[PDB]
Amino acid sequence: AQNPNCNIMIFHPTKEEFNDFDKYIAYMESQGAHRAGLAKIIPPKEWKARETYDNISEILIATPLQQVASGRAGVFTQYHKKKKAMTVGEYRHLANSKKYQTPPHQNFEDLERKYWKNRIYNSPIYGADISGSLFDENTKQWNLGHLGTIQDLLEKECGVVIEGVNTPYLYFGMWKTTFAWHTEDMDLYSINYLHLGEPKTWYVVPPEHGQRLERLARELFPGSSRGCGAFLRHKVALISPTVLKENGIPFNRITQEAGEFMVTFPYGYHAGFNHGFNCAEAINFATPRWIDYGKMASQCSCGEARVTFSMDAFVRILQPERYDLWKRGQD
Ligand SMILES: O=C(O)CNC(=O)C(=O)O
Ligand SMILES: [Mg+2]
Ligand code: NI
Ligand SMILES: [Zn+2]
Repeated sequence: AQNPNCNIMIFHPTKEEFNDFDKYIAYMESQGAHRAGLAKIIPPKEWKARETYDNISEILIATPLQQVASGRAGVFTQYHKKKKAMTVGEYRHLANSKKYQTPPHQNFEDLERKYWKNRIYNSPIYGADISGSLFDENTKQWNLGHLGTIQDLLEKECGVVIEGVNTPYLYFGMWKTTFAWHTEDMDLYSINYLHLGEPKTWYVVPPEHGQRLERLARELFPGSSRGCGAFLRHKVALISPTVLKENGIPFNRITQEAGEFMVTFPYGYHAGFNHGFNCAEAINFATPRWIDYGKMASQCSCGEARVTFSMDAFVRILQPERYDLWKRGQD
């Protein structure tokens, strides 16, 4: 068995190997990459996403989200308070202000220490989940707006034609902006490209050990657990590495820098934070190996998780017993 300790693997494809996206994902899995739940892909030196980032300031962040924490430093939830619209140039200036900027630090480890010590005492503003793309239309390799669609994968594997579409999302971050512990919708893959700015630190639990994280979360967030049998689908709970280590939960960590891709694998729980002003692009995708994960994915039916139009068909075809209850949650 390849990668039996479930370490995060880092790949350096050549420009020739960067042509065929599906083939390279399958190669990474042949080497055991999926066992970690997360892999890093450094693009060949010849490749670029676009020519420059000099002209992005007029993108609108229609609903910036202020991430307000409750709890203790290592075990907290966050809620998202909606703020007035602002442009990416306005948001960058805000991120760089004395109230929100990255503090002085020695290295990524010192910054990570400061994040876990102090996150709860601040409320950073995240421009998340913005439909759109920063890849140039002429970028032919690993262009997250030109991937094969999940609807087409389902149709190719299972024969059933379904409605829905699959487009990327932009994320504009600042110091301390936070992504809570989660797997993807329908335990899909994700791919995330850090277009510009400061790093993103990731934490991940191997898919084979995901239920250990879930049992800890039920113990740490006991009211939330009574409310919903899949409350991590709400994407609000944080647990620090120190707390994970104290409770014996297997995990790994890695920091993504500008110009690098990350792939999350089916049922790989992940969480993390931004180091300072940045912009990332991410999208879900599927392979043949995902179908069995999609059939087994948990679902929130309490009403909190509320998701895209396209998840309807995935539930209806892969999980017809759950369909009725899940759709009640959506309506
Ligand atoms: O970058 C973020 O805020 C969150 N991204 C992801 O969870 C992802 O790419 O799967
Ligand atoms: Mg612009
Ligand atoms: Ni994710
Ligand atoms: Zn729920």
